[PDB]
Amino acid sequence: AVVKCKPTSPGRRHVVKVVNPELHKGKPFAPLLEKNSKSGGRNNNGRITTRHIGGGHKQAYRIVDFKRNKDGIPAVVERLEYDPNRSANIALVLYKDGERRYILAPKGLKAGDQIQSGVDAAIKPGNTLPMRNIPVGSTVHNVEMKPGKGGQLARSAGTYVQIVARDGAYVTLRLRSGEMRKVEADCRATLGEVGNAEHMLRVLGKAGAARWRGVRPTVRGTAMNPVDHPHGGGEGRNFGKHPVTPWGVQTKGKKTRSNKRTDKFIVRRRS
Amino acid sequence: SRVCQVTGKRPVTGNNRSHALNATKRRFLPNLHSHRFWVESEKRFVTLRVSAKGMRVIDKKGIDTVLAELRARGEKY
Amino acid sequence: MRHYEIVFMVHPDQSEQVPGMIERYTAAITGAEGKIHRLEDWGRRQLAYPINKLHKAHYVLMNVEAPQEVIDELETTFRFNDAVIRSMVMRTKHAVTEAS
Amino acid sequence: MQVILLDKVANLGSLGDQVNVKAGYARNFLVPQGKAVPATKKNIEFFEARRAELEAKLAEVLAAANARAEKINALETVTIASKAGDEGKLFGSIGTRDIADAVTAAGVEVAKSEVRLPNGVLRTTGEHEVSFQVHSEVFAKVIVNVVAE
RNA sequence: GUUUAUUAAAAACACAGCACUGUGCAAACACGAAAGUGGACGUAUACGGUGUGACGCCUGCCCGGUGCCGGGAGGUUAAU
Repeated sequence: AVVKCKPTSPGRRHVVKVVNPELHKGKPFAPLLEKNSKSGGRNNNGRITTRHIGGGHKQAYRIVDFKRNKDGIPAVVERLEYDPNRSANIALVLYKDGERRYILAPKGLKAGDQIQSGVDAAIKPGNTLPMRNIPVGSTVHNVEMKPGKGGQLARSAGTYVQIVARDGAYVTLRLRSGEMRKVEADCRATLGEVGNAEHMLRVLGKAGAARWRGVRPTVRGTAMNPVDHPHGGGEGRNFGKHPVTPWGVQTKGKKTRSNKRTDKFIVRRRS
Repeated sequence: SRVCQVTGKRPVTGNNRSHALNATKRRFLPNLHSHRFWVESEKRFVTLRVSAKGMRVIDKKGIDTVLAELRARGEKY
Repeated sequence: MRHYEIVFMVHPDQSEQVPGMIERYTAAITGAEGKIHRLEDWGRRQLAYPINKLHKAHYVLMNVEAPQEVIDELETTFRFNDAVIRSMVMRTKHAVTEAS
Repeated sequence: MQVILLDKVANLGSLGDQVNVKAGYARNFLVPQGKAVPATKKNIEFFEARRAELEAKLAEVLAAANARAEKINALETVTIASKAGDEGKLFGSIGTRDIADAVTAAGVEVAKSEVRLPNGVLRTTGEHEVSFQVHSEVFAKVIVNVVAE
């Protein structure tokens, strides 16, 4: 559940821990782990590109099966594991033929539930099927952008996409932010909402939960120098300017969405 | 690099002269495009990154003459 | 087991496929160990208001004694199907007979 | 363009015209498909005696051979008996591959690229009309009978 | 906790929390003439930027100027 900690020391007062008692306490399945080397926000040139990340505890990459290429095969969910690179939990699933795979764990999933995949999959949550046998109006997740891609949409904790319209070979979806967009009907999706919906309720308590996760402290623009930031300067807390990025681009309202290739797919913008 | 295969065009340098005649060095780039040509002498596809003036030259000449010039200059086709 | 009075409407070109659905539903009834009471197909007739257009839908009454797990599965096969539009299940009230 | 034409183009081609067209239509459609040859002072001499006198009638009898290839299958019907769902809702949508294989195994030996589907990927189980592009003018009227199993 | 190594350890910086803004993935943004990377083998309960800085009570008015967004009726408008 969501347990608020007692203020035994300065720092544990605001710690609110999301403790899932159904998670497996043990080592994960070893042939599905590979290395995940840290970068710290640096490209091949060695200069920093995505700032204010770095440090923290190590992690290994779990190979989560996205495509669900097996069709017409029953699947028994073995156990639930905590993936450190995600916001929701993952599920180790033992298939019928003996192959163990990591999948995304939905909301209504416990140890012992049976799922499947293919076009003959049912409407029970946890099944992966293309968008031509799904009834229009239900809740799906793990939505592919292109047929055979693997899945791009609705994979964080609690994120779900509701099917709105079905125009021939097109499926018009309402996304989580509220942007109506058309995708291919041949793309696959997994039914139900993504589990661990209480993950937003963790408020992390202290600076250390930001530090060992990989979130570096952010320096404000007023505290910086005029050579370091377009803001700053002055003899005591002077702002006097418009809010911009450190590279001269205006922020707090600026539409930078400009690719002109996927504007046909977008129906209604975010409001 | 940005070298045309047929005509041999390469980017040069010039001045960006404004209304106040401010000399600012910039680069003139050719209109290069990677087009896939059907060759009847070879009966196949040849991908060439050529200029559009070179495309007009190939529209004038035969494609076998252009491939013969590329063979004479030692270019890969 | 409880008496469940099922009424459902079917679209016409899929109402041509109604007797196979009746055979599947009575196979589920035979799996429920209950006896069927009303095999009266009411038939294709005129609707009173536009319900997902191309009017004159197909009425079917079932009225079978069944347990709760079988009627939950048979309701999920109703709600998850494009053929069954407006099914409903009613009370027992000592299930009934001719002159509908 | 001075490009001389070879095929019977349904808009401007009448077997030997010198109609001015754009370079993008000639370089990308006419040349790679063998529809036309760019004529600059030697291909005119090639078309003058060697092509228009003999090879035009060869193209005409190859069009007649394509008409005979259409006339191979006198039945003009395909009964697909693939696995289907419960009371409609077919298991897999049949594209041009299985239709081309079923026509090639018994009937017309035309390739997959000439097969056209007017009614989509044919999700509805029943009678369907499928036309073939064996010729630019004469079309096929194949009656495909999708049968549920 | 950190800071002006070598005159300033602080009310300065930073901090979990809160709000605004942008972004539907070949995302925004950044390094890089470009390829290619970071972001991220993450994807709207996520990421980036900005402002403030636990917690309780809260955050009232104004679109005149400037900044941002939308609409193109009308005027003006270079290159061809």
